[PDB]
Parts: sequence; structure tokens; C-alpha cells
Amino acid sequence: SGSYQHLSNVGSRVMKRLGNRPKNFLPHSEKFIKKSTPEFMKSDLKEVDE
Amino acid sequence: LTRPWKKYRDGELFYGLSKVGNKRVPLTTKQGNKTMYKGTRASGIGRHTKFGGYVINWKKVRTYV
Amino acid sequence: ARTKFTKPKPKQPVLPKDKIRPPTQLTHHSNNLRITEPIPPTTSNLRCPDDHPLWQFFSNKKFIRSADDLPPSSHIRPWSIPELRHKSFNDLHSLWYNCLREQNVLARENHLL
Amino acid sequence: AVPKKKVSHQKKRQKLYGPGKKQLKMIHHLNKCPSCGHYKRANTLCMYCVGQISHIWKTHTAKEEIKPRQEEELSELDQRVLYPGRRDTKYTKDLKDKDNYLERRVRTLKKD
Amino acid sequence: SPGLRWYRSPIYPYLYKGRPVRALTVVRKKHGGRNNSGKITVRHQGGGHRNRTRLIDFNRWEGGAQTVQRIEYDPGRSSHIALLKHNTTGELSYIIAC
Amino acid sequence: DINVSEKIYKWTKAGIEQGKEHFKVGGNKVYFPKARIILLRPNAKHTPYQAKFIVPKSFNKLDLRDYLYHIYGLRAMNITTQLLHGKFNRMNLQTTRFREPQIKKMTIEMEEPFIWPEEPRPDENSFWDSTTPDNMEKYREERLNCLGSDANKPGT
Amino acid sequence: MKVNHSISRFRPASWFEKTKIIPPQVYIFRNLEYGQVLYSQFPNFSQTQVDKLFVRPNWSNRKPSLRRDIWKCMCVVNLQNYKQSVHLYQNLCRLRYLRDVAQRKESDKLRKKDSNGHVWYSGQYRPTYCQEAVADLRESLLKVFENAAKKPSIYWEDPWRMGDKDKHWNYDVFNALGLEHKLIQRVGNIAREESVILKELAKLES
Amino acid sequence: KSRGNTYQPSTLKRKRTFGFLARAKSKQGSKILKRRKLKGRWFLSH
RNA sequence: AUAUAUUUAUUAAUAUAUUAUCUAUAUUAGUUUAUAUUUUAAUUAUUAUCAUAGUAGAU
RNA sequence: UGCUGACAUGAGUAACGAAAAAAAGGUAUAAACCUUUUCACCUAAAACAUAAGGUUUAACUAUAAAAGUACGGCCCCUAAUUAAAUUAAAUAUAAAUAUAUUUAAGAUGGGAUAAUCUAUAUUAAUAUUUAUCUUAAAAUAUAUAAUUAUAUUAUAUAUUAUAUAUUUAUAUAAUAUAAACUAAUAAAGAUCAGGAAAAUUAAUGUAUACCGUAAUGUAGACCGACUCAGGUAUGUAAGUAGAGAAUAUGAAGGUGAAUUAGAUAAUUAAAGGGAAGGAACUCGGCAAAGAUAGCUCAUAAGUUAGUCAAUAAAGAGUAAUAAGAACAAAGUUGUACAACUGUUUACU
Repeated sequence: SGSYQHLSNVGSRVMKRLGNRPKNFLPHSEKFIKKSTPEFMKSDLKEVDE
Repeated sequence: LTRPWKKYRDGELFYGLSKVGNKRVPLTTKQGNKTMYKGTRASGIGRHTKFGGYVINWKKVRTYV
Repeated sequence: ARTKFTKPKPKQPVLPKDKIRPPTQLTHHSNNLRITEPIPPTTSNLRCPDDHPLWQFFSNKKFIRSADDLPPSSHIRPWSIPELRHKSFNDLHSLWYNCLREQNVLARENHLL
Repeated sequence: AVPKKKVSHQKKRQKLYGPGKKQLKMIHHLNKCPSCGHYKRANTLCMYCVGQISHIWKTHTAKEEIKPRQEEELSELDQRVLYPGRRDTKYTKDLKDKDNYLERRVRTLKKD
Repeated sequence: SPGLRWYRSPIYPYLYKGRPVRALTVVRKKHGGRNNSGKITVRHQGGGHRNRTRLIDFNRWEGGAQTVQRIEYDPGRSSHIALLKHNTTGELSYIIAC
Repeated sequence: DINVSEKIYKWTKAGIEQGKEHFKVGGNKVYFPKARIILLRPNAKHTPYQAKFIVPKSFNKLDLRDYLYHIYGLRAMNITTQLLHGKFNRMNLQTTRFREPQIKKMTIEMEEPFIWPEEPRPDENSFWDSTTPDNMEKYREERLNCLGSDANKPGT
Repeated sequence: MKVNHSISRFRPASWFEKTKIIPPQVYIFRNLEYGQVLYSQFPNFSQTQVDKLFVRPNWSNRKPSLRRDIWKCMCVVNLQNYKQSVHLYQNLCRLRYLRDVAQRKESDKLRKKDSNGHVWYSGQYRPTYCQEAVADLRESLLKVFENAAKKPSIYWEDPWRMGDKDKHWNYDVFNALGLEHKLIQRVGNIAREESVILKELAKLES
Repeated sequence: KSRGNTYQPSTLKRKRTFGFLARAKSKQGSKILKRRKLKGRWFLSH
């Protein structure tokens, strides 16, 4: 990675916005995630919230 | 060429992805003038001298017991 | 500007042989000097101690704890507040510092990862 | 200076493709290479055979690589201590993957 | 230069050719026409040399006879100052000169 | 009697001899410190007698030295401080840009040397094996940035 | 006013004998920024010394900053006589000149190169220059003793900085002399109270 | 005389004129800040 | 001066090959030049580039 | 000339934004990247240090190391100046607020000690500009209780010998280069009269905070919508030449570029040369052309007396005789109008 993001909480508002995506645009969010993941990784079941 | 794999003129920058961006974002220690001093909550330790030096006040220095 | 008409300047005024002082330094560097290859510093001269306090940031002198080297999640539990409540101050302080040490070890490793 | 009308499909196509000047020509002037029995241009050397010969020359006429003694006789640990690793930049990484952007020469078909 | 042709000035050789006493001088802040408002109120007034104002007594209360140590040039007043030193008190003060 | 730097040196020597602090201990007693430090690998520019840490951004040089003494038992003789710059980053060009964190890194000089343990092989350790995550990243890049007929193009 | 200090000129043996600020010795200084080395007749130095050494600077071997923090003492080498120390210092300067200007290609060939044919670096720190200085020091000393009581000695910053006590540093001449490879005592801030330490060392051998 | 380069950055000046604290200190600036907050602005000042 | 060869006895010498023509210190701050000092630190043939095709006469 | 989106046409057209390239190898992959070698361009710079600015652009994540002396900030103090501050009733005012005074802020400025290294703390008392001339003096020839002679002329350093203290200490005399340039000095010319503001010893301390630190900065890393011939602060800035930072070159350094390869029709730009003419051109000698030292002499009419005119023009000597770098140097007179030096429509 070469990140350094993990030693801080920078751009907090932006992270919150990204993290707490609206639920009606959840298919939009996950469509690209599904595409990204290989077949052996991806699961059919819905990733429910905590 | 700036980068040999890009022979032709794509709209790619000399460095980074976008020149533009939100200018209104808090200053850091690196930015500003020579006179601009931000500080990092590290040294309310001693006292600044009349001449520009510094004198540590050890009763106000953090030990980790 | 320099021109067809420009006569050359006179030579600088040299000081006579008798008047000139002898220089303070006479004998200079050796002419025999030779460019030898560099001599790269070696670990053999070091005697890094087996109980150097910086080993305390590692765990069993491992660059990284493997999955087997780590404590498993089922075997490990954090402290209960009630359990902590009947511990002495000094003991609690010691526990805290052990925790902090463990975090440091993990933090080093986590960062690397 | 400026086009008076939208140029039609017909008129742009007859302009572009109608004249023989503008068209591509068949490369009739291929022939067999004598060194390897493959297609090559007429009055031209075979790029495979000359490439092979160039490679041979390189392998024979090779200036020896300079390996300094002191670095050749370092211990592994000592070498690691002295010259540690580093994260390469994105640009550097891109430069390193040469097969992404560098074209190796293709072999021609065998002549009949 | 065609500009020294009509530069006629007065010569006063008795006039002092040194700096004024520094204790009797205070800096002459320039407002340059503008007033508190910040808007040119007196038009045609601009910037010139860094002059100092010399506190020249106008009341001349004091009392007694004083010796004129010297007569200088005050950048402001068209008049000439005078470093009157109190013959007895021992003190320097300026006064518009006659 | 003697100059200031010499006096300081003498004091430091005395503290070393004692096995007490080689430095004047402060009065602001922190019993339960929450600060962690990340021991870094050594750069080419450093010796075996140096060690560098990522520390808190509000960590003092003196504070660090105190921490090293009392928590760990190590005595840092000289300490330098390198507060890094925070370069701008953004998740994508649709998002707002912001700086990555300014991170404080303090080198120390110590009287005994130290060299890290050698990093493990790919087969040995599970975690320290960059092939998998890098491959995954590459695959993600391929799939998101695949547009038209590069869908048919075989995977790397 | 008095413009010149002890450092302001090159000082020969006679001058040292007259003064006796320090014993017969030469100081060597690492550059923490770039890895470059700086020789000097005194425990301090000025821009003049830097100018003298760094005469032909390029991107690889940039003329270093004179900022006091990045300079740190690599090695303090003591000798049997002031004249001998002066001669050693001259030899080092000569070697540096040869490496930079006269016999530069040979020096370059000798160095470690990375991929893309540059002298190996990490940042702008190049670890070859230090190594060369150690090798050059060894050479100069050897020459001095060929040209040629107190046993001479080389107080090191760090014992690691030796290439190897077997492969190098075991010439017959050095052995005959009694060249003791000591190290500076690190019972204090080595960087900050460096000058004090150097003074203490100087006092010790007198 | 070529135009276009009317912006001539200088961090100090920017912070004096358009910085948060300058806005806060003036009544007018405080009103602006409030207005921006009401709108929903992420970045109220330089 | 290094590396061969070699008269010769390591080393002189003989021969070619390569490599080199520096450098260091005075002369009251700095710089440059000049001369002494230091050192092996060389004095003619013939080129080349630049100077608007360097400029000029031809062509 | 409806709006949003998509996609056409012009069109595979114009263009690829001052430019020097070659080869060999990395690498049987390279016009475009790296390395080596040759050539070239910049060099009072396309160099080396920097300021400001900025998507960290860096020789990068294992990252830009500071008690202080050619480190800055921070800090102490102020300028211009600012301020929901300040002062039965500070004054004034539809409200806002404004003013005056205090007070706190405000660097572009001021600010202790220091390589024979240096110590800031607490406490007790008590400088506009500008010059460095003359003259005089010391000195080498003359000549040798002369006249000339031309240079020397305040500072900084090592050496030698002393001398005083006992091998430091400091004084003392002794020798010792041209040109710059610099710092502390002194004495000194003019009118345009030249900032602010922050004790002393003595005693006792002083376990040394934080922050900038990369690279980029006459630019592909800031401002200009672009890797934009624009804009962008400072010191350096080989030598050889010269009055000079002019002009030539250019040691070292740093470059040779997001277009190449051919081709060089008409045609356009940017140059060079041109027979016989010689302004016939033309609105108009627009443009181009034209320089018989640049030094030293010598320099009219007129006139406000200011070599203003004037760098006069011509002419002269030093150089040159067929000619044989660049760069400064471009005639004279009448008239209208405006005295002048200046200002103005940033983009007719």
C-alpha cells in the first residue's frame, strides 16, 4: 500500500460519508465490489449491517 | 517522453491525477511562510527567552512513571 | 571593447627572488598515492547483545508472528471489569504497562503489514 | 474556409475510398529468405537472420560486467544491513513492467 | 540639465549643517491626504522625504534669558528653529527664529 | 568552574554510572500513558547503533527519551525528530481531497548496537507474503478498468 | 578586529607547535544527509574546508550544506607528531581530489552501481563515499608511515565502520607502529556534546 | 501586458482575508459563516 | 607511473602498450591572477567546434 | 441561434507550442526509457544556492536528523495598521455602528554570547544620499646641505627576534603581490534634512523545547483553462577580453525535450548575397541599407552661457593599407506644436 492512513483518522467526514452509504444506493455500491472480487472469494448472500 | 509508455497526448498530467481541488482545507506544519508556525501540541514545556532562546521548566515536563 | 587599436597590457609586477618570503609549508602530499577500492563496513566488528532492550519490541525475536505464533481468538479473552475491580493499584499499573508493551509490538508488526 | 453543408455519406466515402492513391496496395514484392525459408521483403534482409547474427555478436563481443570485489564478498546479513529494500514509486513500477509497453519483433510465415 | 535653470534658492551660511537634537524631535506620521475615513480628504497632498517634527515651543513660558546654541532648518516650518539653551537652568529647547 | 555543555556531559555520565536516568526527570507524572511507538526498520543512512520510531505527533523528544527509559529500559543518548509532510490523497476524483497524516519519526542513538531479524520467506510466514494482496489489487484494477473488448482479453 | 581563527587557514606543524590547541590528530566527519565525508585539522570546520574538498560537485556528489546538525564525527585519528598529522591530512585531500577530478573514472568503476547504472543510493544518501573515506584514510596513513614514543591510534565513532580487521587494517607497518583501533566513549549525547567529547579525547593523549 | 494571472498566491494574505478566524472576528464574516452553515457547506473558510 | 615483453640481473636496463601533464603552500579578510614553493606535471606538426556560413577573397 | 444527452460533418484534415543529433548496449523488445562514448546548446545561465507557491511533484514509505556561533522560525520589541477589546455619564449615532483614548495584536524591520567556543534563566540590591578628493605623510630613482620621479598609504596575518610573565601570556620591532570585492574605521558634501520600540552589577542556575529542513523554484513540480515562447523575488555566478555583469568563448555543471522519418514543388515566414542603375517605390524612403576606433585630441553657427548645442558635424594620431569576430556607435537642416525630465487610453 505505502499508506500511513492506518496511523491516524484523517479526512474523517469523507470516510463517514463513504462508510455510511445510503441504503437505496447499496446495489450501486456492491455491483462494482462484486465485479472486483474473484469467483472463489465472492458470496451470493447479502452482507448485512452490524 | 515524460513517461515512455505514453507516446501520444492523452489528457494525463505531468504529476498526479488532477491539478484542481478543494483549496479550503486546514494548514499543516509544512505550509505557509517562514513566519507561519503551526505547532503539534508537543511543547508547552518551558518558557521563551527575551533573546529568542528557550528555558525548560522541569516541573512542567512529562515523565512516564 | 577590444579593438584593432588596443595595445596589450603590461605584465604583472613580480616580486624579486631575494625579497620573496619562503613558504611556511615545504613538503606536500605523497606522489605515490593510489585510488584503492572502498572498504565497506562489516557486521563482524559489532557485538550486538542477545539482551538488547530493543528486542522487547519483538516477540521471540520474530520479524513477524505467523498465524500459528499468534494467540488464537478462542483461547484469549480481554479482562472483565469486575475482575479488574479486585486488583491492587500497583498490579493494575503493571498490567497496563504490559498491555502498552503488547500494543507496541503489535503496532510495529501491524504497520509493517 | 468553412464547409457550407454537412458532407453526405456518399461524397465523403467516394472521396476517401474511390481513388487508388488513397487505398492500400498488396505487398506483391515478398520473397523467400535464403538463410531461413520465410517471407521477407524483396531487396531487403531477413529481420530474423540479421537479428540472430546481432545476438551472436553480442554474446561473443561482450564487455565484461564490473563487479566490485568488496560488494561481491559481503555477507548476506551485512549486505542487508548496508543496502536495505525500498518501496518503488508508481512510475518506477510502471517503468519496470516493460512487457506492458515494449514490442518484441514477430516472426514471419514460412514460404511455400 | 534644463531643470536646474530655474532652481533658485536662498543661501544662509550661518545656518547649522548638522542633525537636530534627537530628544526634541518626534516622527512625522504621513497621512497623505487621507483621513481616518481612509479617503483623500485634502486633495493634492502626497509623499516626500522621511521628515521628523521638532517640538518647537510656541508659548515660551519658561522665563529668564537663554543663549541660542544654534539655528537649524526644520523640514516643516518655512521658518528657522533655534536651540535656545537656558543660560542658567541648563536645558535645550527650540523657538521660531527672528 | 566549568562550561555548560561540559557540566551537562558530566551529569549524563553520572546518571549512567548510577543506573539512574541520564537526564533530569520532569515533575508532570503520567501514570497511565496511552502512547504507542512503532519501531521502524533501519535506513541505509543509519548505523547499527541507531533505531528509528514512529511516535505520537504530540510526542516530545524528552518525552520519548523518558518513555524509552522507563517503559523499556533503553537509554537514548541523542534523539532527532522528523515530522513528515502529509501529501494530498483522494479515494476517487469525485470525492473531496484531503492530506494524509503528518507523521512524526524520531531517530535515537544508543550505546549498544542492534540489527533486525531477517524477514521471512514467502513459504514460511502466512502474513508477510505480498504476492496475494498485490494479485488481488491487480485483478480489481483489471476488472473495474476493463471497458469493452478487454473483457474477452485474458487475465494477468 | 581579528578576522582569522585557527580554522581560517591551513595550519602547518610549526603553527601547531607554537599554539598547541589540540594534540597531533586529524578529525573526520560523516554527513548524515548525503553520506559524504569531511576531513579537518581541527574539531570544528568552516565553509572554507567544504569549498576545498567539494570542488567538482554534481547531482551524485552534491556540495554539502554547512548546517551543523547533519555533520557528525566519523573518526578521530591521532598520530605521533603534528607534522605527521599535517601530512596525513594533505594525503587525504589529495586522494579526494583524485577521486573527484583527476582519476574520477577509475573511482566510478570501483564503486557499487544500481540498476540504471547509478552509484547506489537511498534518498540522496550514498553509502560509498564513507567507505571510500575509510579506504582513503587507510591508504594515506600507510603512505605516511612508509615516508617515516607515542603509539598512534584511530578513535572510531562506531566499531562496525571497519571493513574487516583481517582483510584490511592488518598491514605489517601498522602492526609495527602499534596502531590501536579504539572507539569514542558513548556515555552521553554523542551528537550534542560532541565537541566536549573531542576535547576530553584530546586531553587524554597529552 | 498579458492578463489572466490575477491570482497571485501568498498563504499569509489569504489567511488574513479569507481565513476562518477573520470571518469569525468580524460581524459580517460571522454572518457569512452562519449562512454557509445553513446552506450545508463543508468548507466555511480558507 | 602501471601492464606486459625483455638486456639482463627482485631490480636496473631494453622494448612497446596504456595512463598522465595535475596537484599542494605562502605573499595580513575573500576572490582571481602573478611569482617562489610543491611536484613528472612537456614544448613544435596537424585538426575540430563556436563566434550571423565568425568575417573576408574567390568560386 | 430552444435545453440535456448521444453522435455526426469538416477530417484522419490542421497541429503536435522556439531546440541537435549519432551510435553501442540495456534488451535476438526502445526514434521517445536507462548506461557508456561522440557532437551540440545554455553559461551575470537552460549552472549552484535560495524566497514565495503548490495534486510529494523527491535520489520515497526501511522518507526530507538542529542548544547556539554565516539557522531560520518560535520568542522579545515595535512600523504601516487592525481590533462584538478598552475607558449614573469616554463622545457621537434610526439599529448597524462611528470617533477619541487606552489596551492587545501586526514583519517586509530591531534583537545577548560565542571556536583559545558560548550560556539566554530565577532572585537581592542600585545610520537620506554621496564621497573617500586634495593635501600631507612614509617610500624606490635621482642623486647621492636638493630638486624632480612615480607609485605607498586606516584597518584584518603568519613568521622571526626580542621584550616583558613564567612553554603558554602579551607587547615590541623585522621581512612580506597586482587586481577586484567585502566587513569594522575615520574624517566629510549636498538639500530633499533622513523610522519606531525592548538598567546595572553581584549571587544563584542552565540534565538544552517545539517548527521549517526533500525535490521544485528564469518552471514539466507555482500564476496564466494546456507539461502554455507569457508572468515569477535573491546571492553566487570558471577562466581568457575588455571600461564593463557589454560582446566572443566557455572549465565545470546541466541539458538535447510527448512526435519522428523523408522531402525540400508552388507558396509563406526568418536569414545571407546581388550586375547596371540609385527612391524611378510609395500615402509617406514603411522595411531594409548606411558606422573610415569605442580611445586620445579637436570640435562651429546659435544661445537662456549650461561643451546647452555636443557623443556636434567634419578632421586627427594609435591600428590599417585588397580585405580577413562579435558587441556600443546611425547624418544634417527648415516648419508646425509643445519649454523641459516626465504622465496617459493594462488589450487599436
